[PDB]
Amino acid sequence: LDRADILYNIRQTSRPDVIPTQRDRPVAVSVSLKFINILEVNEITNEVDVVFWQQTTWSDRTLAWNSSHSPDQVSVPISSLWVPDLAAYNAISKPEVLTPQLARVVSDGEVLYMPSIRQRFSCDVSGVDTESGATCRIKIGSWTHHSREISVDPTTENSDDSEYFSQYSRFEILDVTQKKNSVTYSCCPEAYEDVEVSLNFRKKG
Amino acid sequence: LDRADILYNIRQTSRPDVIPTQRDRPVAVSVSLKFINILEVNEITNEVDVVFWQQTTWSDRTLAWNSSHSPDQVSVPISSLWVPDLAAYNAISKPEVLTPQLARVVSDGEVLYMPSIRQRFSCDVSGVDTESGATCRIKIGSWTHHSREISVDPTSDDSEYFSQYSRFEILDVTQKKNSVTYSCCPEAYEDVEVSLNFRKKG
Amino acid sequence: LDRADILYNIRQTSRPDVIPTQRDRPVAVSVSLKFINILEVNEITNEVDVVFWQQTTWSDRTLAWNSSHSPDQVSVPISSLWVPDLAAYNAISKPEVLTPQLARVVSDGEVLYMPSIRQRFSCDVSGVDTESGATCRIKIGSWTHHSREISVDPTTENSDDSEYFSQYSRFEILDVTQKKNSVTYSCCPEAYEDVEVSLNFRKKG
Amino acid sequence: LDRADILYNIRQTSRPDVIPTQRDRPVAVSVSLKFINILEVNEITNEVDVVFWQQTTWSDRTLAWNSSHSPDQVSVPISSLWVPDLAAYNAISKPEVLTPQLARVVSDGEVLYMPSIRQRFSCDVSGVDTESGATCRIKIGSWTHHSREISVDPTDDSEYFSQYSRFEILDVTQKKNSVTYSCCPEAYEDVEVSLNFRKK
Amino acid sequence: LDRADILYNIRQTSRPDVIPTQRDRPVAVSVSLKFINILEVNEITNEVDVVFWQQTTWSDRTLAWNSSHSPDQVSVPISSLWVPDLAAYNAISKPEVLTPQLARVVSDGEVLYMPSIRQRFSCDVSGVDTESGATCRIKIGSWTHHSREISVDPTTESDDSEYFSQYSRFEILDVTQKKNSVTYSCCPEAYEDVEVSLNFRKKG
Amino acid sequence: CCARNPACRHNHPC
Repeated sequence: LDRADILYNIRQTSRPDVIPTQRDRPVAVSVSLKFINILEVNEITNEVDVVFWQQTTWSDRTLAWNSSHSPDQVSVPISSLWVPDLAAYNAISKPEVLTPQLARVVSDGEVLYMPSIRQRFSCDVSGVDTESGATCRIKIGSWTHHSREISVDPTTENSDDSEYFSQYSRFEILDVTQKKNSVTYSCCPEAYEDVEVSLNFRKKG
Repeated sequence: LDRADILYNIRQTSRPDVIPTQRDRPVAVSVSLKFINILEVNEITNEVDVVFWQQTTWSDRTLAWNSSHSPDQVSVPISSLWVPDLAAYNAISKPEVLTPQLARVVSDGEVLYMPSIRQRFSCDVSGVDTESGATCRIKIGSWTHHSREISVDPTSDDSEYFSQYSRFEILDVTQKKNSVTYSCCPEAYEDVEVSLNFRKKG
Repeated sequence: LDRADILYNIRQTSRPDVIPTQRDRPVAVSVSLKFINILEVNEITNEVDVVFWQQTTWSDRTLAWNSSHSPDQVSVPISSLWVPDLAAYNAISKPEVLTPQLARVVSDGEVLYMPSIRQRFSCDVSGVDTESGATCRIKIGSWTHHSREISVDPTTENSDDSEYFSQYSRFEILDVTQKKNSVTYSCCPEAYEDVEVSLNFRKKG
Repeated sequence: LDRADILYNIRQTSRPDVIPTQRDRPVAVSVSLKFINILEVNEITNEVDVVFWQQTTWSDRTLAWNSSHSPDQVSVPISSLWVPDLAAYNAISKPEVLTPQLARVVSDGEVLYMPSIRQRFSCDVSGVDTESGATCRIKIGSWTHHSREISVDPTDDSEYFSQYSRFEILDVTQKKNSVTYSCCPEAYEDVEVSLNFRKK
Repeated sequence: LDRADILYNIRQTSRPDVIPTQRDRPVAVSVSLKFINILEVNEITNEVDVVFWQQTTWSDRTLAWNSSHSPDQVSVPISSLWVPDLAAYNAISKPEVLTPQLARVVSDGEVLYMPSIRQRFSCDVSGVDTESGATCRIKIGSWTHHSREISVDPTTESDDSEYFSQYSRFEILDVTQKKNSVTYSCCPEAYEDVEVSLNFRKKG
Repeated sequence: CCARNPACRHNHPC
């Protein structure tokens, strides 16, 4: 199979509007943020602008193909695939996607989407000039799929929190931590999963 | 029925440009705002910027299916569904939708659409730094449908979703419904008025 | 006929890109501005930001249906209809439509489209802090249709005033007047009809 | 033909992605700026914001219709026509089109497209408060069609300038040129517009 | 063949969503930035705004046609072609494309795309008022195609600031465009890039 | 009607 055939076969059989799941089984989505920059800290109106690469992975076995005498992976535009309806619950601006809206699909059906995103959040920036610094918390989960349809998990996130971070930013990263949350509301018996990412940073000085 | 069949059946039978009325009864729409943040109080030109989840529900029984050995709900993109043409009559900015434009459809034909919205309103912000604070009133109704085609009801006060990191705090949220009949015209016009009482933190 | 049939029949037979002229007679378009707010008066740069409802009506007999045992009106998305190509000749920003893009169509083929619009204008803002105030003139007519294809008229109703205008604006409306014109340019040998709307307003106090 | 048939026939024979060349001659495009306003001068960053109507005409004989009982002209959405890929080579902002994206097609195949455009340029604005004023230079031509494929000619403020601008027009000269860059082996025709203006 | 036929044939054989690899060889993409302006140098936030023409070329032999008694080139809208997914890895703003989204296709299948782009970057601008000036580094490469699928090379000209606005507050001292590869811990493969170094200062 | 409420203005023009 060449790339043309692979893409053709993905278009046949991928339904961008249908979550790729069998009966009650959830689609396991993993998420990791790599921070690139912290851009506009407004000390007066507790708001911050961050740029981050949002590493999102999941499986869709409908997309799989036989990788013998064939490419192991392809780049496919996201409008040809189902993508999880992830949202930053506490964002105060629309995510600006800076990069080409392509995902990598692997022959086993694994999908990797890692857009560079710029987005505004409300965060306490009073301590940004102190040694312990300030913390911006970004809560990401599915907007409409509860835990039996989509689950969301942090990755094992070894690397230098600061590996991708601009050496030219007025700010520096002290720490990045990930907590998982599961929230159940009084209307509805099922839970919504999110990952909360905490960015501890301070002015360089 | 699998999700593919559910969605297929929605595409057959759902007309995004036809109000799903049913025996000339109005479509009963419920609407509630859950406030997430208050972002810029502009003392110079009486304006406020709020973020809120706009919880909107209604029925379209044409969409219903048998939920035995089947999913009880699905997520469907709003471009496949009719959605009520609600507007904030007193908004001064286009509603910025922050979240994926998907609605939940339940097997009985209930539809839930809850976008997170950022939007600007004109409000008196002079007392925001006092103990009683200021009040932003948001008037929501159908832009083109009177009360025999679309009815609107509220479903008060909570801070549950409000950012603890905002400069402001919520004192109170109240929702009243308004229904007016004018002498020209036998139909009633409905809106929901939401009052957001808030102040600068101490 | 139910609403589904009405809409179906509109989709068959409505051509959004074809002006609904009946016998080479112009399409009579009426326009009326209802001012809701005045948002930023820039004293230095003679620029104003206004929110207004642009009530625009016309006839398109292609849309008509028999209203016996049938609804007398429907809401139809504007992408299914021809809409007049009206422009504010003196606007300095794209009209930002705040409201759902639907028009109300009556069984006789009368169409009402009334978007709430936010738009910036260059206008004389000297005097805004005086008792007589300032006047912003907004000139609206068809961008491409001259007077044999589109006519534009004010509505008969300057029987209103400031019931529509926000109690919360820094400004108040003193008066609104509507004049009809037809102007001939050096570019184009025919005349273009416009409505000039004059918004007389001042700072409160 | 009625307007519906005219449009139908345009969709049938018009190729919006194919330049309408006649016998390997370039397509003669005439382009003229009518200035409406000068909005923000920025003395610190040498940048100016202008609004202008971009009066653009050319011929496309594929669009023509020969009548008996027919309109002389129609308004058609620009996605139905080939339009020249004109650009201000030295703009520092995306053109904001303020007006309906319709063009006028005349029965002989003449096309008139005149969008109102707002756009930012770099210009030396230190003299804007002097009597001789400042000059904003706009180079407009095809982005991808060289002089064998598209030619560009002027033909005037034209008294459409807002009385309400902080600025006034001293002079406008619109002259034809050709550029060549190191990027590209061919020459591209442009109109170079000089807008001489000053603060009131 | 006329231009209509050429374009028709391009729509028929071109797959915008398939990288035009010839038997699993990488697609050789050349990239060159021509600087037009430097617009807002923010001494407080170490940020700069640049306008540049992004000269990008590559081959797609599927598009080729017989150029005898036919045009040798055509302008084609980029949505009809495959285009490399180039990105400035270190940009802090979405690229604003100023120009019509058309590329030139030559009869041999070579494609040239040169959008004018405005974009913001983080750069050390502390020396911008000195004689040696400051340096803004832009890293450009494929967002999703590693070195076995896309290779990226500079074209060697710097040799000149030919395109630069006489009216900018800044002047170009030097531009160098050097080839690299990046690896991040995210991704086990190498991504080829051009690193562009813009050495500039505030004018006298 | 003529006046006041958006939807009423739609359904009874003015």
